[PDB]
Amino acid sequence: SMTSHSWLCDGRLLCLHDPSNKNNWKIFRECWKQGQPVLVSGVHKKLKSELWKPEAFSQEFGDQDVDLVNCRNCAIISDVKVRDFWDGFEIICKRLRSEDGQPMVLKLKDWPPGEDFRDMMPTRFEDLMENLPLPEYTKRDGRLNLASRLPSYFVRPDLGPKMYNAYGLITAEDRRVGTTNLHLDVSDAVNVMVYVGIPIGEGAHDEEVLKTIDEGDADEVTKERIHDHKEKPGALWHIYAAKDAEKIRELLRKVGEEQGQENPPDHDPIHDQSWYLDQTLRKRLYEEYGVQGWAIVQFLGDAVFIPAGAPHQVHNLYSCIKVAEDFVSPEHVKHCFRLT
Ligand SMILES: CCOC(=O)Cc1ccncc1
Ligand SMILES: [Cl-]
Ligand SMILES: [Cl-]
Ligand SMILES: [Cl-]
Ligand SMILES: [Cl-]
Ligand SMILES: [Mn+2]
Repeated sequence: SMTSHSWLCDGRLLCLHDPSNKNNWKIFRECWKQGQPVLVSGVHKKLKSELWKPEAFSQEFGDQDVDLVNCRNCAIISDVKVRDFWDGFEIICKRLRSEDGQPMVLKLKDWPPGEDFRDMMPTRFEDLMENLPLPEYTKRDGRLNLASRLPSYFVRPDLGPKMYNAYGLITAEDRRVGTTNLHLDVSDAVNVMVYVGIPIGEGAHDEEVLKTIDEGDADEVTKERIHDHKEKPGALWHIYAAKDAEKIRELLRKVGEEQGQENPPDHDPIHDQSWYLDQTLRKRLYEEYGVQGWAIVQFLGDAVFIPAGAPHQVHNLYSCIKVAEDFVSPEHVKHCFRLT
């Protein structure tokens, strides 16, 4: 039977089932006020699927100059063509190779650049903005989005949306690496999975994906979406409540010291965006500091709602195209205020 919602993370995470249900706000706002993330499934079924394919981006934009990042060592690949990224997205035999002769796991940096998404891609902009869930919160002019309404005493988000394009991590060693390291954002955001690319040539990398989800602390109900419904898993997230950010900084200062980093006692390891919490670090955070997070697997068409101030990290399981919009809900406006 169709139902309005269900729960993940053993009851701790709301999952809304119909992205365009006009009554979603009634269920959403109780969980959101408590500082929880929220998942909304099914957004892919609302979009024009031909606008969100890797081959389209390569054909239309391939001659643009860009920088890439090597996810394994954070090295910058400077001034290459955007087609050099897109043509290796799924076909492993086309990827740029490291000195060791292995295909690299790459992230496309700052593309489209700054605020240029709407000017560069007007049809994609319209397709995304008209199908975002919780539109009173997420649309630029929604009634519960304060972004356009606040004075300079508040940090205002840039005009969006922003795209996050990166290959999947592959090996046992890659399990300890981020696509994106732990950080936080002073505005709320909604992040939509618009495409998942499951590669070929090295096609059988499915068993290491199960061990990553299992060791990532994914709940038993999340594991059923793979084995029973055959949905495409894109990325593993860890999100932490905004109230736990300082305890996380204390853990990362202690580990920085143990590893022989030489850091002033007040430096900010979350703002530095230099850490990925692997299985060892997530267990130490729980045991030593009493902090529990949310382990979320984002499938094709899932929208992840990230509360302002909440630390989060992302580990792509397969190649992903994600598009995110920032907003300022009244529930979390304190996080962007510039005083006390
Ligand atoms: C969108 C998921 O893909 C990422 O790169 C992670 C990302 C998500 C949230 N904040 C920054 C980056
Ligand atoms: Cl809060
Ligand atoms: Cl477009
Ligand atoms: Cl709404
Ligand atoms: Cl990062
Ligand atoms: Mn973020």
